[PDB]
Amino acid sequence: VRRFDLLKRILK
Repeated sequence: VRRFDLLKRILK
């Protein structure tokens, strides 16, 4: 819920 690509963002 607006989540899990946003940890595929923390690796960037």
